[PDB]
Amino acid sequence: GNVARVVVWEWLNEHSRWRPYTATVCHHIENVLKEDARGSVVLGQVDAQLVPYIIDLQSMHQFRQDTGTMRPVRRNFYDPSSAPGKGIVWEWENDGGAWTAYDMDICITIQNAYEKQHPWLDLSSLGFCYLIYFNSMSQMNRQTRRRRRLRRRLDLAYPLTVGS
Ligand SMILES: Nc1ncnc2c1ncn2[C@@H]1O[C@H](COP(=O)(O)OP(=O)(O)O)[C@@H](O)[C@H]1O
Repeated sequence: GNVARVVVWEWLNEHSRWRPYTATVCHHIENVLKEDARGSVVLGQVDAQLVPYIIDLQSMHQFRQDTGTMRPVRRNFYDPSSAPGKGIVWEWENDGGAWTAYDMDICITIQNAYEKQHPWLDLSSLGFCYLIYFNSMSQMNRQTRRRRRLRRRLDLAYPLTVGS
């Protein structure tokens, strides 16, 4: 009953980047974890688009049914004052019109810049040649100058638990 933190389940992708599940999915994973620490989260029950994937809480891996391949997952934690504590989410648009949430650490940084009335934010130190402009609400590649739309939604807060 001492410290409060935000649960963010993340999965490791081909670019060695920890990608976050949505808040809807993270609440579902936690609900399964509370019941049995050796359980298996059928992501298809909460998200029909994640129907091939299974989260094996024993080995802490994302399991593919049809192929058998695995990707490491993790139950990561962030400050309750950050964006996942409330459900603030920053997403960018690809060529096809689909919106994709930033990495959780970058997403929090964007929200920190925004609320401080920072005109823009530079992710070069973070390992991203990208520049985010809040006035135009757009992202720009520092090297290629290519731009993409930016948006911020109020989705669902990520699960919040207590550290003793
Ligand atoms: N939990 C997830 N949520 C959304 N997309 C995912 C997830 N896990 C994997 N992907 C996407 O699936 C693609 C790779 O397919 P994957 O299911 O990992 O099998 P394999 O790596 O054997 O091709 C990656 O580009 C990744 O972006």
